Amino acid sequence: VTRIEIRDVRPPAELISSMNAQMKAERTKRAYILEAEGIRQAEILKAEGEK
Amino acid sequence: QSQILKAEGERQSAFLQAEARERSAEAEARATKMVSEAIASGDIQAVNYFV
Repeated sequence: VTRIEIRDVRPPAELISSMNAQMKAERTKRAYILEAEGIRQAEILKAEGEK
Repeated sequence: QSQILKAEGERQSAFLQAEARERSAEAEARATKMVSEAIASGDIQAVNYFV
């Protein structure tokens, strides 16, 4: 009747880094976009000053 | 956006320069009339001496 479970699935140490690099990379995207927005607004303001 | 703002700046500058140009032309016209009368009255050797 078991409903056979796998209690735990361990990869070795080498594979874990490769597996969580995905989510680290997905996090860097948000930071990059936010920095881009900051740059955009700063440039607009400086242009007004120069005008 | 920066480029558009800059361009507006040069537009306003050009308008001001046009006004200044008209004023300077007025001054040149008055000068021409006065020196023309002075030369037509007396002589031309004096201008050569000054030059």
